[PDB]
Amino acid sequence: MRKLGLIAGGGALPVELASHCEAAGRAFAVMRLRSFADPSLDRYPGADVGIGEFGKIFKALRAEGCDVVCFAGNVSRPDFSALMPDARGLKVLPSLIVAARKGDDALLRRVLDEFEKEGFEIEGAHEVMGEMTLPRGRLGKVSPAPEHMADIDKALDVAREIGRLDIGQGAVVCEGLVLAVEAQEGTDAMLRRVADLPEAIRGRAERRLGVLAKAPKPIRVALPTIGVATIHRAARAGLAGIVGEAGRLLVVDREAVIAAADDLGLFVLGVDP
Amino acid sequence: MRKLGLIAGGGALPVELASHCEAAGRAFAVMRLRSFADPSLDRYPGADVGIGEFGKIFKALRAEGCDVVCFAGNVSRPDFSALMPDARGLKVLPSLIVAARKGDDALLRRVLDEFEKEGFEIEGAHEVMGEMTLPRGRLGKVSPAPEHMADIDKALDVAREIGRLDIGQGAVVCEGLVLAVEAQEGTDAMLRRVADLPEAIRGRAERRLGVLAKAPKPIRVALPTIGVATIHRAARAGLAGIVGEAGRLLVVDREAVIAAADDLGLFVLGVDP
Ligand SMILES: CCCCCCCCCCC[C@@H](O)CC(=O)N[C@H]1[C@@H](OP(=O)(O)OP(=O)(O)OC[C@H]2O[C@@H](n3ccc(=O)[nH]c3=O)[C@H](O)[C@@H]2O)O[C@H](CO)[C@@H](O)[C@@H]1OC(=O)C[C@H](O)CCCCCCCCCCC
Ligand SMILES: CCCCCCCCCCC[C@@H](O)CC(=O)N[C@H]1[C@@H](OP(=O)(O)OP(=O)(O)OC[C@H]2O[C@@H](n3ccc(=O)[nH]c3=O)[C@H](O)[C@@H]2O)O[C@H](CO)[C@@H](O)[C@@H]1OC(=O)C[C@H](O)CCCCCCCCCCC
Repeated sequence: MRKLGLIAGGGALPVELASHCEAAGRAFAVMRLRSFADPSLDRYPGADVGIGEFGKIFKALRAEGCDVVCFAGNVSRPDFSALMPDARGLKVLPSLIVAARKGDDALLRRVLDEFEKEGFEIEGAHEVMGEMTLPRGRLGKVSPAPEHMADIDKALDVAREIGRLDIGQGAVVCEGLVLAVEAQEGTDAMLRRVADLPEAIRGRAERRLGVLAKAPKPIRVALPTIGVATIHRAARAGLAGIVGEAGRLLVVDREAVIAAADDLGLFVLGVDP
Repeated sequence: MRKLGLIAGGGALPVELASHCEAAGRAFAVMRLRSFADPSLDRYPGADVGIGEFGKIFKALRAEGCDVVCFAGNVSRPDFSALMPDARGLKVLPSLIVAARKGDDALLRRVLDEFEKEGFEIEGAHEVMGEMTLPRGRLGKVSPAPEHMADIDKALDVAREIGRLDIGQGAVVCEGLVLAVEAQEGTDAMLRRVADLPEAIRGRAERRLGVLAKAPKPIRVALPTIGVATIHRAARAGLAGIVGEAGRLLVVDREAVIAAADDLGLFVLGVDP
């Protein structure tokens, strides 16, 4: 439970720790990922890291005084060819590019284990799970109706098997029919596709059918995330709700998520893994 | 090998038999599916069938003189509530709506077996497989490079497992990464999504990486189809080629498909099931 070194991806999380770093006074250090990091993190202690500057990040976290790092934010796999220069990233690079061939987890695997080599003992999940994780049972006031339990179990099953092939982690099931499965497009894009599907095979704004399920990605530090946008994007699609495994989903801004889900009439539910 | 009764879906196939029915002189009868059938099939012998007019289609094929029917064209599952009226379709309806809950094959299953009850012995595949099926090995002049064989085996594997869950039948793999998987959106929409993905994880117009694979849907009469549009839609996405199981893919307009694939530099290849 030592602290802190922040490897900045993109999106709210990296600010949702800066807001939280205003608490304990670590004082954190932000390794801003040059290509992803928000400028709301401009001139916090730390540096700007080209995602290839693998050895600069190491000397920087070391420099400041870091023994414990947290991976927050959205990151994409690079187009490797066009990568930035750093000679320390090479001793481990092939084992990345090679694991990159497996999937978006075998790559993530090597990178994080690579840190653990350098003496940095890390855990990005527990730092943020004890703040903003999905709890068991409903999150808002809406519960699932009987007419929604079968889609719940099935959406989840599909998400898990899609998830073990390293394809994606999200899937959408309406009345037993799988409407969509997430790959590289992202959850928002996937929900958008669903709303675009003919109404004959989906719910609508006054009779909601269907569930979005996100799940890992089997045994964590990178876990499937949802936020407010997910709610109304889920809503447009006609979905009745969203499910995840308890302690295996990140809910950014859980109160506005609660507010939004409730007004729209959508459950959000954490099932037991 | 008797003939003929044509259950008209939509798209070229139902005309690609009318063109072919100009041959043997059956003379065919077209049960135009009221909601899908092209008007290029207006006033050919036969009728106009509301997809729910299940008993009208039966009396009509019987009326004309049909003992052998062929299912050609694209069809969607209806929004059942808004269906058209026919009292003969009811004795079998629940077993449709019920099988509809499984997937877009358990439903297709019951419907076609339902015909086989009425004395109509059918086979829509062999009628069209002996004209326009995918042959083993390349179809055009382009072959796959070494750099494309691993995506070929993997795209196929994924298509098959996606296919056994009754999700979809198409998938797209580029350098080992699954870019996309088809569900209800359709192949064209799926290829469009891929072209929309960041270029960092896909091929491009001068260095083509990746494969689209379509496959059944395990043991046929309804088989995954491709045509010219598939070629240039595949092309925009940066794909290097398209693969299917020999005798388990329909190639509409195989010569224009050949012409198009070749100019664009894309292989099309039938592997052994
Ligand atoms: C050579 C370089 C090699 C680098 C390795 C490249 C590996 C490529 C694959 C890595 C793995 C990567 O695909 C996954 C990833 O980056 N994780 C992050 C990812 O979650 P996800 O489920 O993939 O998002 P999704 O968009 O599908 O649905 C969200 C919905 O919510 C909504 N949403 C989101 C944010 C928000 O503020 N509000 C909101 O409503 C939004 O509208 C959506 O409806 O977006 C979430 C939103 O922010 C983050 O919380 C999460 O963050 C995490 O879970 C942790 C994160 O994975 C750490 C970064 C990976 C490791 C980086 C270390 C390597 C750098 C080292 C350099 C020296
Ligand atoms: C209560 C009513 C219950 C009704 C049951 C509803 C079941 C719902 C699910 C049924 C199963 C249904 O999803 C599948 C289906 O309808 N099959 C048909 C379906 O193939 P698919 O692979 O699903 O197309 P896809 O769009 O994903 O990629 C294509 C690419 O090619 C390109 N393309 C296409 C056409 C063309 O002319 N040119 C071209 O370049 C195009 O740009 C694309 O890049 O589109 C192809 C393009 O036309 C047809 O060749 C095929 O046709 C078949 O294989 C046979 C067809 O499945 C027979 C119809 C099903 C049985 C109907 C009997 C029920 C009625 C009885 C009433 C009494």
